[PDB]
Amino acid sequence: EVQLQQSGTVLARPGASVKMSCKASGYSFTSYWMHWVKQRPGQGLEWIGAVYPGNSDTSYNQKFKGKAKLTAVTSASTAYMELSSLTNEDSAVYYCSRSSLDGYYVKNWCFDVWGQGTTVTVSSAKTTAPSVYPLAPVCGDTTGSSVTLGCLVKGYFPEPVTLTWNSGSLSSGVHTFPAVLQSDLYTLSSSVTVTSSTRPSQSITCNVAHPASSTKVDKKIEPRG
Amino acid sequence: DIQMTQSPPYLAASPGETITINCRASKSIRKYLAWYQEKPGKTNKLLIYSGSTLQFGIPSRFSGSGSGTEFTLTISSLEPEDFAMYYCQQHNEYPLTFGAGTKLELKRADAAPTVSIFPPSSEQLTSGGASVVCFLNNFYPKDINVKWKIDGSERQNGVLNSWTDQDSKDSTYSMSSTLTLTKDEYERHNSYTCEATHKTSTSPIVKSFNRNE
Amino acid sequence: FASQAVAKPYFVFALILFVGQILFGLIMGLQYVVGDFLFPAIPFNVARMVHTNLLIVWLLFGFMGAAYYLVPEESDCELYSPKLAWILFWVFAAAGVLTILGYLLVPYAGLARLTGNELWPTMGREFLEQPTISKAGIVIVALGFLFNVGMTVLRGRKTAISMVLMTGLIGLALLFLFSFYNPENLTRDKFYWWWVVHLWVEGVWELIMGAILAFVLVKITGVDREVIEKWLYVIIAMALISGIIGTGHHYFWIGVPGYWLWLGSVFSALEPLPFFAMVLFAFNTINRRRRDYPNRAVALWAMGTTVMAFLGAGVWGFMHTLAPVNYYTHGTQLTAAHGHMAFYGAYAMIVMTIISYAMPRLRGIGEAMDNRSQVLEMWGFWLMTVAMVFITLFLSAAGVLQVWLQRMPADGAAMTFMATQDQLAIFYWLREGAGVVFLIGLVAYLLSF
Amino acid sequence: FTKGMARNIYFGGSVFFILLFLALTYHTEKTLPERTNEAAMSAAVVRGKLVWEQNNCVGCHTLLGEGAYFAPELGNVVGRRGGEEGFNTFLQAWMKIQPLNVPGRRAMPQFHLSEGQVDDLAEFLKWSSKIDTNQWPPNKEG
Ligand code: HEC
Ligand code: HEM
Ligand code: HEM
Ligand SMILES: CCCCCCCCCCS[C@@H]1O[C@H](CO)[C@@H](O[C@H]2O[C@H](CO)[C@@H](O)[C@H](O)[C@H]2O)[C@H](O)[C@H]1O
Ligand SMILES: CCCCCCCCCCS[C@@H]1O[C@H](CO)[C@@H](O[C@H]2O[C@H](CO)[C@@H](O)[C@H](O)[C@H]2O)[C@H](O)[C@H]1O
Ligand SMILES: [Ca+2]
Ligand SMILES: [Fe+3]
Repeated sequence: EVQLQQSGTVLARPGASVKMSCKASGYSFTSYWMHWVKQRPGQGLEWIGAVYPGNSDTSYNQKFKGKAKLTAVTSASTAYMELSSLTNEDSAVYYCSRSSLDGYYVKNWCFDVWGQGTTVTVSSAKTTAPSVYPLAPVCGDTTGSSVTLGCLVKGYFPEPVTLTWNSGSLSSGVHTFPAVLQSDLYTLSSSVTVTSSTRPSQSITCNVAHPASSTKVDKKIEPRG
Repeated sequence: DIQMTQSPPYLAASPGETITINCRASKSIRKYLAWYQEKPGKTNKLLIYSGSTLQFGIPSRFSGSGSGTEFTLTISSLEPEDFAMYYCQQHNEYPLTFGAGTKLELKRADAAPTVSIFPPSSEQLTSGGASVVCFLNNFYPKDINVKWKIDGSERQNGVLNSWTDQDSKDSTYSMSSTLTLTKDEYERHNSYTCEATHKTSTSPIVKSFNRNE
Repeated sequence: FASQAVAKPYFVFALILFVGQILFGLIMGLQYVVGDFLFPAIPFNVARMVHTNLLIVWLLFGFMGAAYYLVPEESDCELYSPKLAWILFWVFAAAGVLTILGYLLVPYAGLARLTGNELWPTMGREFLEQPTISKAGIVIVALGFLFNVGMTVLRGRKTAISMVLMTGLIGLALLFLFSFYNPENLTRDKFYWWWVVHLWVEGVWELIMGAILAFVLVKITGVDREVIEKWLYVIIAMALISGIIGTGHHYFWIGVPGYWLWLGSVFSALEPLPFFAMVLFAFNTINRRRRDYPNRAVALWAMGTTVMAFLGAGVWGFMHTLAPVNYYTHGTQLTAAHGHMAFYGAYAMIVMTIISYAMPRLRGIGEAMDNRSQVLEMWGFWLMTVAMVFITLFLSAAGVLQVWLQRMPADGAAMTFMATQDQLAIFYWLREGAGVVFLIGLVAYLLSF
Repeated sequence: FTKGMARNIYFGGSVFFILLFLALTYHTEKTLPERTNEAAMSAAVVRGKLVWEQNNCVGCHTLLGEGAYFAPELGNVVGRRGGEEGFNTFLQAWMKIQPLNVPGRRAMPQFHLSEGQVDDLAEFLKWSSKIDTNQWPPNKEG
């Protein structure tokens, strides 16, 4: 089976450099162009360049000549991309992918296997644990057949956070939203809808883990008074 | 460089139907146009190359055609696993370039958002900040408008929204809208209102509260 | 003798076909590096079957030419039938041009249907791509020709030269009969396929070459017929003692038992000996020429033939004939390098040698051509021959890199067929350029008439 | 050392080795059923051999390392293209999609084969791939 394994998320400061890898397996590594492609959120795929491991030749999009350096190491069947003098615009997912056709002269072709992508996040921010706030419904305003609760997670860096409700046993009727940047810090929220004879008679707790600062916090939702 | 333009950017459709999507190049790319499928949690999958050649193992319900400047992709009878993002890429010249995508979404019956508003928690207040959160959950279709009002006046600044993708279980969308104020500014006003406008009603869904009680 | 003139249409036709063969080589050589050249009009395999069938047909014509010229002279009488020589010439020439047209004008499978190949499937094997009817036509021509030359030997003076020629000629036509045998089992098919290709080119064709060389040395050298004929027997003895079990060097990997690994390698290790003997033969008996000869090109052609045959067949053959090496090199550009030099050095060269002796005196010009014509012939000899060494070296270098990239490393580390070929591009351009110098040489050779 | 001696050596040597060779050929013949797994040599494989022949695949490809050197070794292709289970399906797509039309690339023709013929082809190449070949080729690339 032809497979491409990419390295994990890297975080860097503006003006620094990062280097990521792509491990090929299941085919003749030296016989196929390995391409690299950039995807910024909501922005469309861009071809950075390619390396041909059978002779070390490389080819670069003119927009990336300054930015990217591509290499390959034959014995390990692994290709590398180094990105230098980093900027906010280099925050993206970066994919490697294999030409569907073997040989040197098929430089410009389509690709049949892609890696899963490596996230690069370029930021000046410092590692910061989130603040977690319980969201109880509006004071006394209890009426309908179901009740919605929430949990706000505010001011953390870097991604990600994992949020569960009652340690994961409460899982249906949950919406957890993608995080957004507020200045240099991330905020997200999650809602849970449950029937009204469930709460506040039964306990509902928001659990938030931030592996990057080794924090785990529980926030019980309490009716307002 | 050849620019590629895909239309439409979004297309809603149902299982069993046929759709066809478009790809345009800014100059001739002869017959060399490939297509990929993108799905969450999976690597990108080559579907078609050279305009109309099916990639090995791709079901015959996919086909494509075109040459020069204008190309299409057709799926003959949509299957549940076909709702996904689709990208085209020319493979005629250096540098390779890609269109930005058509997202094929699962159509379901229209549903009005369920709307809830949450005052700042007291824990947040003791620390200086005041975030008022509004959830708009399980609505269809995706177009929706949120308006904050403070004492009957429209507030634009300090508002952050975030939107889920189409739920792969009930096919709806959800959104949160958070208005972040200083505790001080929060305390200057009494009446906080979240209003959702959605095609399921000519009239807004309005949820609000008075800072007092 | 007057009926020796029938040799002429054969040599002329052979030279025309030789030109066609080169043009088609040049087409394939470009296809190697511009892979869609002339596609889909003349795909590579179509250009290839034309190149390789024109090689065999032109040599066959040369052989008949050679037999028509020397057999009357050996037998001390007129040829059995000048008019039969002429009917056969037209039938063979017409059948050859028709089948080439077949290949070029109708897609192969359509040609198969059309000639009713499914009744008796002989088509689509290497070197044997001709329709079954077209093969049948070639047998009938061979039978005609054998009767003609054979009747001449019967009523006539028997000599060892003529009798070794007739033996090779008969064995050639008999072995061709295996091309009607197309077993349903792949291994069995390959096994008997080599009874045509190998037992021709390292067997019965060696008798034909040696006998042509022997006759040319009798005529040019004035050395004693007796001593010449003794060596001729030594040479063909070594050819068959080495070469019959030597067929086993084609039996390494086709699916027959591993004893062939031993038998094939040990006996084929000796197949250089008769080419080496032919070199000692021609050098020694030209050094001892009791007389001088007006045509100094024939002598060059004769020494040239034996050296190139020894390089192409003996040296390049030996290089890959041992199983532990052949394991890596089988079906590689190294094979094509050996095949070119061996076919050219032994067989194209001996045909041009007999032509060089016989042409002036078939045209009734004398023993030799004038001095301007003789420098051209020599120029064409050196151009063709040097080009062919370069063709061989370039393909050998390509073969070495191919084996290094594709064949020696393990799975994962070995390069794929198509990627390797791109790495070989440079050697292929050079081969193509060498191929151009060769055609120029062939033009120079032809303008010497 | 005479002409006569040389001629007798030529005679004796040819006859002896001619007889040795036929003896070896007889023996080899008896081993083929096992080496080639002839039990499996089905009607499908034998029709596949005809397809191979009629379209002159060998005019561009090698099989067990014999034929032309323009295109890959097809004796073990089944190992580079989906194996036992998926090779027939691969071959159907492969024959349909030709020529690939990559500029400057070695091109393979469209043969307009029926699906029966391509399936016979696949069985033939699958079966070929299993001949005891004394471990030839060196690796999966042929
Ligand atoms: C030359 C005009 C060819 C003829 C006749 C046949 N094939 Fe071929 N084939 C050819 C080339 C140049 C290539 C490489 C294609 C590429 O772009 O990579 C091929 C390839 C194949 C393959 C795939 C081999 C691999 O290792 O992946 C197969 C299975 C194949 N060809 C089969 C095949 C058959 C069955 C043929 C006779 C009907 C045949 N080919 C003829 C060139 C040519
Ligand atoms: C004039 C005599 C010969 C001619 C015309 C000749 C020609 C050829 C040709 C054309 C091929 C490729 C055949 C094919 O298509 O598979 C070939 C293969 C080969 N020849 Fe010869 N040859 C001759 C003499 C010899 C000699 C004397 C030897 C031994 C020293 C030899 C050893 C080989 C071997 C081992 C192969 C197999 C290569 C492989 O497995 O790829 N040849 N020869
Ligand atoms: C311009 C000169 C030549 C060119 C460019 C040329 C090219 C070629 C090519 C490209 C092939 C096919 C190899 C393949 O299957 O991939 C071939 C086959 C062949 N040619 Fe030539 N050729 C030329 C001259 C000659 C001459 C003079 C001879 C007489 C020896 C010759 C004999 C052969 C033989 C015997 C084969 C089949 C070889 C094999 O199957 O192993 N060619 N030629
Ligand atoms: C004058 C010398 C004459 C020797 C005649 C007898 C030769 C028998 C030797 C075996 S022939 C052939 O050689 C191969 C090794 O070269 C042997 O390959 C071995 O190793 C390979 C990689 O190194 C590996 O791919 C094979 O699977 C492994 O079997 C091969 O089996 C053998 O048949
Ligand atoms: C003019 C002559 C043309 C050049 C061709 C001659 C080359 C033949 C001699 C082959 S030496 C042979 O090389 C083989 C490949 O390196 C080697 O195979 C080995 O290592 C392999 C990994 O590379 C692996 O398959 C096996 O573990 C092992 O068998 C082997 O060491 C060596 O005998
Ligand atoms: Ca061959
Ligand atoms: Fe041989």
